[PDB]
Amino acid sequence: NPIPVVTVQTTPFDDQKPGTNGLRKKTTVFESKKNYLQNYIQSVLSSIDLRDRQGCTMVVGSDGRYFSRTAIEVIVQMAAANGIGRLVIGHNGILSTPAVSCIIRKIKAIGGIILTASRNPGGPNGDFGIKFNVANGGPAPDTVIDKIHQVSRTLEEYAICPDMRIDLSRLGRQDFDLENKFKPFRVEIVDSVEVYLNLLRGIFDFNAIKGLLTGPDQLKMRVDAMSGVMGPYVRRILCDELGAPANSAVNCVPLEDFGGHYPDPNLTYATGLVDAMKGGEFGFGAAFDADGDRCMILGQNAFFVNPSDSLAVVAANLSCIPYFRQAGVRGFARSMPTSTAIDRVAKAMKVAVYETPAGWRFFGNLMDSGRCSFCGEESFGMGSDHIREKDGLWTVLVWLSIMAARKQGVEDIVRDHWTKLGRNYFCRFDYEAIDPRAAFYLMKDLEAVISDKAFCSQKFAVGNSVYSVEKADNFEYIDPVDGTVARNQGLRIIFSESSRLIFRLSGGVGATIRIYAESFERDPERHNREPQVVLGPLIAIALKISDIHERTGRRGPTVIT
Ligand SMILES: [Ca+2]
Ligand code: NA
Repeated sequence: NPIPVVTVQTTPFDDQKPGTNGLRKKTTVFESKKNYLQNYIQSVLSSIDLRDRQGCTMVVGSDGRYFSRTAIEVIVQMAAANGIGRLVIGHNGILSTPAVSCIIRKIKAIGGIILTASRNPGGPNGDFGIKFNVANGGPAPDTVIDKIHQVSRTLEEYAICPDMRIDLSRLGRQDFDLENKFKPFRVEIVDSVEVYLNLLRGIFDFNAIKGLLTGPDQLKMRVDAMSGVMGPYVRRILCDELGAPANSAVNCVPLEDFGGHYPDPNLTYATGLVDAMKGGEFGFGAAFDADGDRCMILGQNAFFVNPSDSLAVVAANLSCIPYFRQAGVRGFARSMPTSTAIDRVAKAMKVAVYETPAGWRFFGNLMDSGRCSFCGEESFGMGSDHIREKDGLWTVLVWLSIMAARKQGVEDIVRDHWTKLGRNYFCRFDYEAIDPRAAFYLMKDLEAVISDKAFCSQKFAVGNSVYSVEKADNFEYIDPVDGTVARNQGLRIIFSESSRLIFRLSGGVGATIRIYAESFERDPERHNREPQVVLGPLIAIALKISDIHERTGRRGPTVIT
């Protein structure tokens, strides 16, 4: 009754370079470009050491987008033919990125494959992605990234078990006897929320949260899963377990196309939530991305909690959470483009702060060496060492726990925080799908100016606002664990007037330039100012000095947050 192992001849693709958040292509590429999915999967598998690959376990999940159930079928076939012993898969293929990280860590899997494009639309016309996480549970480190690219560039063949078929609909085991293999290749379809839920039980006070979402004084919340993966997570956790009304759950039926909407939590694409939070009926609002790792939070009347502020506010109030009461707090970390608001909190409560490059994987070594307990990014990301990924619902539960302890509302906390520590006005401009070449020459020409020998003695004037350059360079990071240096991680112009400008280049299939602007103000009276007025100038400096409009032929940013 054996299942044969078939080796297929193939020719390599040149574009299979995995980005900071996996390999993202239009669904057509994976679905029609022959041997494209197989080539990449085999590459991911070959990056695993040959010795360690035998009999090991991997976790597989998706956000439910179109082509996921087909990608998983190929994943189990190629996994079996490559010696993997067991695959843990989510019911119906549904497993959020935080849950995948939690499973990898619990059962001590060698890694996990996540089918998702995070903030990108899904469906036959939409996009598709493949993320690969390693043993510690976080995203693949740079070493693995290069290894995958190297293999993908030289792949001549791949192994697969085409005669293998799997049913995700019913939970349990599905043993397969492979040829020339004693132990049966196992496949475990597990509950999508159970293991992840039990992790949260040990972190938070579910009684405290349950009481806030219950009673005459109950909090009225609207949680928008955007028809992604987090639908069943909020329904089973927030509603069923924590007692929130059913109407609190919105767009919680995972759809292949996300109902035809973008799952990008922010003031631009989560308009469905902002409209309701503008009505004024709800005291708390939250939206998740497709895979459930990013999260936007809104107060009453659509009070926008800036993710950099969200990270600092939470840091300042971690005592409300049992997890950090017991284990304490060993350090904070933030990506470099994230505002220095957390730095304020840390210098106050005497805790270390690490300024890492953009990308959650750079948080792995800090947590694995006990140097960091809590971290986040301006990119709507936050998390702790309960796993090694950013966790959306963890952020909501964190905020609900701080609200039940403070006995206040969202805006009350944030403004109180501003009074005690000052406000870090912050915003980000995104220029998506711009010509990759122009984006490149824009960034090195700009670096050439930033790097000039006399640039630090330059002053920029917008009306009566003057910004004097203090230090500017191309960001560089030295890993404190292995001592490896990460370069070209974002240009920086630090002015000696409590302000920063950051320029970051990341990956039609074109480039994306993001411009971050930060300005700090001490006086609480000037904390009511409009961010557009505080940050308006800084951007004007950034636009003239970068000349991004003329260089890219764009008239405005694709997105503002
Ligand atoms: Ca994501
Ligand atoms: Na992502």
